[PDB]
Amino acid sequence: TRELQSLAAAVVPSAQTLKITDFSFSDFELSDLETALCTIRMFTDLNLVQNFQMKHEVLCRWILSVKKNYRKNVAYHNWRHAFNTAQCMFAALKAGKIQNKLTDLEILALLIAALSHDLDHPGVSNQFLINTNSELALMYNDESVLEHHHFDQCLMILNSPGNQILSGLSIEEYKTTLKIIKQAILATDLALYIKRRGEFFELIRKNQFNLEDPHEKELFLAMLMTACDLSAITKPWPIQQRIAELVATEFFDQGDRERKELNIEPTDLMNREKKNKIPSMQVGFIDAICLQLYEALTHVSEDCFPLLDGCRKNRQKWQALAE
Ligand SMILES: COc1ncc(-n2nc(C)c3cc(C(=O)NS(C)(=O)=O)ccc32)cc1Cl
Ligand SMILES: [Zn+2]
Ligand SMILES: [Zn+2]
Repeated sequence: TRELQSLAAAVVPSAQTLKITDFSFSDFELSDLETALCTIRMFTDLNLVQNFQMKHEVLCRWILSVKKNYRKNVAYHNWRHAFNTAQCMFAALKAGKIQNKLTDLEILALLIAALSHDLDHPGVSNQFLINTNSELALMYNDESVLEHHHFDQCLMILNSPGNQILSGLSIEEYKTTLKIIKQAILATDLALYIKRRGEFFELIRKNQFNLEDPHEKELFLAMLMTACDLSAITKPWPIQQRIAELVATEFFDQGDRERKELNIEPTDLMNREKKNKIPSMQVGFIDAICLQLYEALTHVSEDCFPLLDGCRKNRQKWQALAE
């Protein structure tokens, strides 16, 4: 309470005013309340609120519950990263012109998934959970451990009294939507991105890519989730640099845990003593993970180009530091 009364009583500013259609968006200057207002605006301007009969108070409560169930002191995987992922999703749908390629249920599921995809993230990786004998890893057979947990949390909030933003869906629409949400959240496991992207890139290369094919549509949604999840890498340099510091802080904190709990020397990525490797690793990551993805997305919709453009600009800046 208190936070809900403040949020529910507010007039929600326009998308124009909130700057949320911009791929270059920064959350840094916004209060928590302002991010929640932006989130309501995203639901509203994607025609989800009236379409699916969402009650204002219920949507507000759900947003606040999602926000609360991030761990505030985890450096990167906290509410601001989920919010930014959702904002990139909104921008890709609007400015990037992806909206008209998708169904209403797909849009509904994508926005929910974007906001929910790292719920209760502990600030350590899947491999760390496996290595420290996490019950979650045992439960989920070492496969996309965190992402199954994020999905479980997503479900828990969606079912929580007063938070049921999907309660207005018909039985069939609800079934369809939950399935898309599950696949969307699981897709944010970078291991699954690496596993499946080859198929996506090949379909595009061979002029075989067809969004009307249900399997290819699912594949595309998975790739779009990754593109949004990684979108800090596309931001104007000062924004990207600030977020890269958070990513490093989280990784180095894991490395500290690995030294203590596993008695191992962390890999460079997670080793604060070797923070000098950051620029070269950023370049390597952009090349190995990011560029092909943003290239593929731009092929699907040319209006997604600014994501690719921003990624290329950051590559240049990191490479200048590395060399
Ligand atoms: C500023 O935005 C970002 N900055 C860094 C990452 N990020 N995420 C992961 C996982 C990751 C792994 C590497 C790496 O080098 N991995 S490696 C070859 O195994 O050493 C490097 C950067 C990474 C993601 C974003 Cl969105
Ligand atoms: Zn994740
Ligand atoms: Zn994420």
